[PDB]
Amino acid sequence: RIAKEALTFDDVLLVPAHSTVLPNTADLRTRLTKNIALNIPMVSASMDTVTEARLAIALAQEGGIGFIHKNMSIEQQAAQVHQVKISGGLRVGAAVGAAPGNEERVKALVEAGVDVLLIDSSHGHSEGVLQRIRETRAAYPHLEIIGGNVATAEGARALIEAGVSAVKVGIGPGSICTTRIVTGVGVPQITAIADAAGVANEYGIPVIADGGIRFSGDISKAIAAGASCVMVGSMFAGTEEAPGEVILYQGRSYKAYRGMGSLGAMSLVPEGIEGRIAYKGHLKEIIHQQMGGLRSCMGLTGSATVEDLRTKAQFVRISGAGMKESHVHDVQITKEAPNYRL
Amino acid sequence: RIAKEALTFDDVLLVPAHSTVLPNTADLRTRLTKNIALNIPMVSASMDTVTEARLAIALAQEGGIGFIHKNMSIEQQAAQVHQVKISGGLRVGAAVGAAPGNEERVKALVEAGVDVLLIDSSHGHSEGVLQRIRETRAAYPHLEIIGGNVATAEGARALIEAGVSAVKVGIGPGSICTTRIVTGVGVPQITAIADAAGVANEYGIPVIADGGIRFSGDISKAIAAGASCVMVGSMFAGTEEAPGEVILYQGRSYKAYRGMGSLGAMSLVPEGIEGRIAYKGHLKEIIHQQMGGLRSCMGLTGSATVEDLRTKAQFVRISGAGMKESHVHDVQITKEAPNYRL
Amino acid sequence: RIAKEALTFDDVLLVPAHSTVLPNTADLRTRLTKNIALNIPMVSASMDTVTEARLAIALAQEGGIGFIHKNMSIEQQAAQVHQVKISGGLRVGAAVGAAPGNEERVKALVEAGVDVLLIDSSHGHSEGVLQRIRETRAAYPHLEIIGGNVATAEGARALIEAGVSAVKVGIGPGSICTTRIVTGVGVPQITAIADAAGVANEYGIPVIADGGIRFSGDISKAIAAGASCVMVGSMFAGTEEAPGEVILYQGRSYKAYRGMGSLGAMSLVPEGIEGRIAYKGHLKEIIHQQMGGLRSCMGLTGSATVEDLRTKAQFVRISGAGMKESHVHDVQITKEAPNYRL
Amino acid sequence: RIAKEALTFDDVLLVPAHSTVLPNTADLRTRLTKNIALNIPMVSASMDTVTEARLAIALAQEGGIGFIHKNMSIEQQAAQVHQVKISGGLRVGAAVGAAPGNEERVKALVEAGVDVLLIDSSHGHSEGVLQRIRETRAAYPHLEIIGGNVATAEGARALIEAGVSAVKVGIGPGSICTTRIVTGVGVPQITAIADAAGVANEYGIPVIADGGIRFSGDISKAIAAGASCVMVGSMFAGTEEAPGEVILYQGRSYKAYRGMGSLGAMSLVPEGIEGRIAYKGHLKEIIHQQMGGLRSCMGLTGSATVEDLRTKAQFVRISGAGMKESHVHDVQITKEAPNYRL
Ligand SMILES: NC(=O)c1ccc[n+]([C@@H]2O[C@H](COP(=O)([O-])OP(=O)([O-])OC[C@H]3O[C@@H](n4cnc5c(N)[nH+]cnc54)[C@H](O)[C@@H]3O)[C@@H](O)[C@H]2O)c1
Ligand SMILES: NC(=O)c1ccc[n+]([C@@H]2O[C@H](COP(=O)([O-])OP(=O)([O-])OC[C@H]3O[C@@H](n4cnc5c(N)[nH+]cnc54)[C@H](O)[C@@H]3O)[C@@H](O)[C@H]2O)c1
Ligand SMILES: NC(=O)c1ccc[n+]([C@@H]2O[C@H](COP(=O)([O-])OP(=O)([O-])OC[C@H]3O[C@@H](n4cnc5c(N)[nH+]cnc54)[C@H](O)[C@@H]3O)[C@@H](O)[C@H]2O)c1
Ligand SMILES: NC(=O)c1ccc[n+]([C@@H]2O[C@H](COP(=O)([O-])OP(=O)([O-])OC[C@H]3O[C@@H](n4cnc5c(N)[nH+]cnc54)[C@H](O)[C@@H]3O)[C@@H](O)[C@H]2O)c1
Ligand SMILES: O=c1[nH]cnc2c1ncn2[C@@H]1O[C@H](COP(=O)(O)O)[C@@H](O)[C@H]1O
Ligand SMILES: O=c1[nH]cnc2c1ncn2[C@@H]1O[C@H](COP(=O)(O)O)[C@@H](O)[C@H]1O
Ligand SMILES: O=c1[nH]cnc2c1ncn2[C@@H]1O[C@H](COP(=O)(O)O)[C@@H](O)[C@H]1O
Ligand SMILES: O=c1[nH]cnc2c1ncn2[C@@H]1O[C@H](COP(=O)(O)O)[C@@H](O)[C@H]1O
Ligand SMILES: [K+]
Ligand SMILES: [K+]
Ligand SMILES: [K+]
Ligand SMILES: [K+]
Repeated sequence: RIAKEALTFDDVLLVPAHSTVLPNTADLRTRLTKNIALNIPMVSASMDTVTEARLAIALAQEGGIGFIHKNMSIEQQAAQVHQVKISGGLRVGAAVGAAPGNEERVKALVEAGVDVLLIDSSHGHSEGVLQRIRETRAAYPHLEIIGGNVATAEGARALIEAGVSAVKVGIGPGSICTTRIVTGVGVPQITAIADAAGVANEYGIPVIADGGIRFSGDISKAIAAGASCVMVGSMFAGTEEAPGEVILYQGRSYKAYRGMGSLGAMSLVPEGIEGRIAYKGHLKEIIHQQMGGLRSCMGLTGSATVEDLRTKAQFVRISGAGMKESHVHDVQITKEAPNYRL
Repeated sequence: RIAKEALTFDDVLLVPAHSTVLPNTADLRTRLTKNIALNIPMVSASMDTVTEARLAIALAQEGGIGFIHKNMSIEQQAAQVHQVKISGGLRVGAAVGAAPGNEERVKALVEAGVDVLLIDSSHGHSEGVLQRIRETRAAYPHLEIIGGNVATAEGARALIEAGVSAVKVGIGPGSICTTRIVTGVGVPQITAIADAAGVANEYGIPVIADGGIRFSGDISKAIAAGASCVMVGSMFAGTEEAPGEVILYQGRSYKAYRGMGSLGAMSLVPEGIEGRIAYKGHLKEIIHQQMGGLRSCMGLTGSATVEDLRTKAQFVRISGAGMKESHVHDVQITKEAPNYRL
Repeated sequence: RIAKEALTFDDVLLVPAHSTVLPNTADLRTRLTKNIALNIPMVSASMDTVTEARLAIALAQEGGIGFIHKNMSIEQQAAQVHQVKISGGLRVGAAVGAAPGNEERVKALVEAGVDVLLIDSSHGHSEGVLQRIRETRAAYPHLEIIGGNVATAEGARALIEAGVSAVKVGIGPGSICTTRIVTGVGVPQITAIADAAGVANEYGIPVIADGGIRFSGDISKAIAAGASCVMVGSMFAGTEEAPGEVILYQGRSYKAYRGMGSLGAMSLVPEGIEGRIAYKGHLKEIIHQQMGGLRSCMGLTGSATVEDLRTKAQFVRISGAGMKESHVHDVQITKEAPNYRL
Repeated sequence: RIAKEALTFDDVLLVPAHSTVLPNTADLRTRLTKNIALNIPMVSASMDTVTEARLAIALAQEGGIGFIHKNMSIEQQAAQVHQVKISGGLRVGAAVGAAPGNEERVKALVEAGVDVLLIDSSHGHSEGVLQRIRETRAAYPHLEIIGGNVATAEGARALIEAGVSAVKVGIGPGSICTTRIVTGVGVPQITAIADAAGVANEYGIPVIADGGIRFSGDISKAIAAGASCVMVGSMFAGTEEAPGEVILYQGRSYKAYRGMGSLGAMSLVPEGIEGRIAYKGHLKEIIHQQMGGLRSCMGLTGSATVEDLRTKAQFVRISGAGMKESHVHDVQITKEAPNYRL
């Protein structure tokens, strides 16, 4: 009944190794799905405070892909997909529910030229969800389909066998998620990525690490645990291109950020809250900061490619003291850096 | 892929043992490099807010050695080395980059009478860095050369085999460093010292523990894990002899302290920040405090020599509760001590 | 020798009156000097953290004029003046000292086409300052000269009698100034304006209210008290156009802002300090907000032009309680406004 | 029986005037007594946390005089006076009680060459204090005697009529004093000075403003109100030269500072408390800063000598808002100044 210990980002560090890679020469290309490549390993969450066309365009220009959220009419969703397609033949994705009734939406989104369809659910291992993956595969046998979310070996296998092109991993880790507290269920994200990747590696199916990314080092750790890219919410929330107006509070600027299972979003119990995230300027500058840290990791681990980081890098386990030593400590900071701040 | 647990200072304590050593009779002499001795096991970081000639002189007078930083013209660097040499034939060191183009600088510093040359890099296990160690060895076969930084057995071996006279250990532990967060890579300092020393002990090569020293007890722990001395930044920052003017803020005095990979220092992503450190008066008084604690450790472990502490002392692992018991607890402090303060 | 009570902004409120004026039909034009008009009643402080050519340009574009600070070589200051002169036909000022030896600097600035010359001093009623004004007026009979700073009727009188085209008013009210505290000398800014203006109005010489403006209401009050326009430092510090780079601190953005009598700026005791001011975006937007508050004021007072506000608006004296009532009270602010911020 | 409003420092500001005076040409000389001059207008408080021989010497060197406290044996107090007398030809004072039985102590201090004798009491208008002054004047007709403390014209009158060479002014304004709170008695320090001075000026007897000085502006105001010099306790407490050792607390340095009517000092109810004051360095440097602010004041008021400031400078009454305007406001201080500190 007690399966083992499980670990997340702040429980591990990566081991530096012999390297003939310099940061500016590391190759950040990776896979999102079996047949869709990315130039960087970053995708945006399908959240109404994160991804509509405007953010999807910016992110695609930088080499990632956005997933257009489903809190809008079918017509609006397809129009937003279309807009991204007609902006330079940029790749775009779109989410739909794992609930019956959604066939219309999927059709309109496929007709609109969507590159990758995401069946996002909080329980990718629900039979219901698997069934809707199977029917979607049968109806669209050449559509790249992302399923999840799962946190286990068996959950990944069940998704792969139902027909998905990629497995999405994460139950409960999101900055705004309260699932693990509200229900008591979830698995710490590093362990969850590795167990899922362990299985998915065998079908050549990529794993997307969704949730709980805060610092650029978490991106390196997620990928080294077996993920081919990461999906991020709070890190992109607050950018100029994210949906929503700037709000001024106590001398600062913010945009609204909320879980997709929060009361305001759902519009009988919520598994997310609503909050505010600091305004951060252009997404592009954030991506440069985040990829800067990753490139640097790849230099420190002698990882030439994302694949090298994903399959050959080592970790050590650390304690609470190890983590405090890792952050800045014993000094009063007077000038933060754009990749390290309150 | 998951190598093991790793530990830093606040995860361990040293075991008291039978002793015929009194604090005031302990012998603090040690080695910096294979052929350079120190009277105490302390060296100063090659940082623009820590070591120029003025601090290098004071520290050499107390029995350590300063490493003159490289953020100044070649001419200024050599003049600062010279100044330390003409101040009583005191020992001095100097840092250079591990980047091509630096041959000039090395030459000028050797001509200026530098005792020990430091190739400081954030990734001592980069092929590039090893190559520049090899060329420096070939060009100057009798120059004591320190290389690093590394955090592993294999990293130490690679440095020793490339020609270094000492191995420097530390990736990410520095008070002002954010490498471990920004990249996700690093190893907790105690484990890093021991793995490096494990290998280096065999070539008779000393290990320098660079970073994350906060209290005098960390010096004892670093040495007991296998280091022959420690390199310290924040502990010496703020002294009268450290570079920079005093700044008054909210009733207190400070000097600027910043990482050498911070934006202000580098003048595309930073792996340090900028901060302020409390003014602490004369370096000499700080050294007396810090060596006072070490001497006392050597009495409590029955260590006659640094070598005895480095090779025969024992540790125990402790928890978070163990560490809280170790600090002052349950009492409102009204009079701090100079070796224990906010 | 305790003539009278004296008042500043938070001591008074303006009385709403019969009006046929609307915010948008208010006429904002006014005088900076005897022979220089402005489209809006605002000038920038001659501080090295406020006005260089770039902010001078933006402010001119909007209807104001900037004063190029003197903390720079004569040639640098000249190129700055010329740079604004050639940017779209724009007016510009520059500041010099009343220190003897300033004759060469004055020449360059004049030869660079400067529209107005500020002789700025903390003590305009100083005989030495008066002489440099006489000497300057004799040498350049057609040069608009601003003299100050004064805080009295008799000091106003002395400056005008020496030849100034405008009297600048303010001793120690500045956000960053400590003169009142360190010397015990000065006059609350509304009384100082009215006293100076009583006199200068006899000569048709305009008064410039310099320092202590924080809210748009302060611009209204300063003008209703007698000034023809206001000079501001902190209100424009932190704008993109101001000199200095952005500093990230505790999750917010700032630029440095310091007094010209602070230790940093001096390189006798300092009479200012150094600080940081929230980054505010483009000056344009600050000016729009500020002037919106002044137009609403004019609409509330039946003041059609600046001159009507300056000579016919009435005031009431309030207590600390009236002031508490004037701010927001008894409610937790959740969304602030671009003209009302922490 | 509610004669009048009464004021202290933060109630007033001094009026800038026509000036041919510069800070550096200001003449700081003044009188402590009828027949004792000083080069600067500052004396030290006769407190066991402020003045012993060491601070007396430093203060004399700089142009002031210290009053040796009486919390010590008669012989100890004598050796203290003699110690200052033999240190470079320096003036010195010593304090005694108005308690009967003080005749022997007075003798020793006189025989040790004390230049001035302070009979200090919290109630100079006490008949017992008046008698001890008469008795003392009768016994030592040539001895400069300082009498006080008083807070009125009539109390000033009584002391002079008993034979004092100087009237010391202050009931309860001291940083560490609680007399006003515990007894309900006293007078705001500017009104108290002016009232006392009105009278003493009729006799050419100087007034000493004792207590409540915090900023250099307060020294200006106290002198403009009538005093010929100021007496300070907290402003010199915490200097190296003051008695007591340095206390480290919460990362800063302090010395103890306590009222002479506090429980600690008494070994009837206490009328002071005990506290700590920031360590400030060498007295010399404090005095340089303080007097720099006074010279700047003199330059602002056209006051060439102390006597011009004391008899011709004008004041305005301000509100809490004027006072808020006089300090730094609306900006986060990042570098304070040695004359303007938290
Ligand atoms: N990753 C997470 O931990 C997490 C948790 C909760 C919500 N969310 C997000 O917020 C939104 C909320 O919708 P939702 O309920 O997660 O999915 P959903 O789209 O409302 O439901 C889809 C399917 O999930 C299945 N399911 C089975 N048990 C549960 C359960 N206990 N809780 C939730 N679903 C179950 C069921 O088959 C259902 O039809 C989604 O967009 C998610 O991205 C994420
Ligand atoms: N000890 C640490 O954890 C650490 C980390 C970062 C910076 N620093 C300090 O700050 C300064 C910054 O310069 P730097 O970049 O560390 O060294 P550097 O002197 O700029 O670079 C020297 C060499 O490091 C090699 N390198 C390979 N991968 C990386 C990587 N991912 N990041 C950095 N270097 C790599 C490469 O061969 C390069 O030419 C140095 O003075 C260091 O002392 C220390
Ligand atoms: N407006 C204020 O309240 C205020 C106060 C202090 C400084 N400042 C600013 O800070 C900068 C520093 O210059 P500064 O200190 O004004 O003077 P300054 O620019 O160094 O000197 C100007 C002249 O002021 C005359 N002066 C006579 N007495 C005094 C006195 N007590 N204090 C100052 N000047 C006197 C004297 O003739 C001198 O040559 C300037 O840019 C000022 O605008 C402003
Ligand atoms: N300046 C002040 O406001 C103040 C107030 C309290 C104490 N102190 C200081 O603290 C020390 C303690 O001495 P002390 O308490 O002033 O007096 P003390 O030195 O113990 O006695 C001096 C004399 O004051 C006379 N006196 C009459 N009524 C009172 C009264 N209500 N309170 C005090 N004295 C009275 C009485 O003649 C007595 O002998 C001295 O060094 C004082 O300078 C100063
Ligand atoms: O309401 C919610 N409940 C639980 N998980 C959510 C909710 N909304 C979004 N998520 C998940 O949280 C992720 C973003 O996490 P973040 O990057 O830490 O902010 C999304 O990609 C979703 O998988
Ligand atoms: O910018 C930086 N990034 C990472 N490490 C740094 C940087 N600057 C200095 N260091 C390291 O931090 C050490 C000092 O650490 P400290 O003694 O805890 O302050 C130095 O000796 C360097 O090895
Ligand atoms: O160091 C200083 N001391 C006193 N006044 C200053 C100093 N520096 C600038 N000032 C004045 O303060 C003004 C700006 O005040 P603010 O608009 O309240 O920030 C300037 O126009 C100057 O008159
Ligand atoms: O215990 C006390 N009660 C009342 N006044 C005191 C006491 N101790 C000292 N004083 C007075 O307070 C002065 C110092 O005030 P300060 O300069 O504001 O710290 C001394 O010169 C005494 O006049
Ligand atoms: K660190
Ligand atoms: K303990
Ligand atoms: K209100
Ligand atoms: K002020």
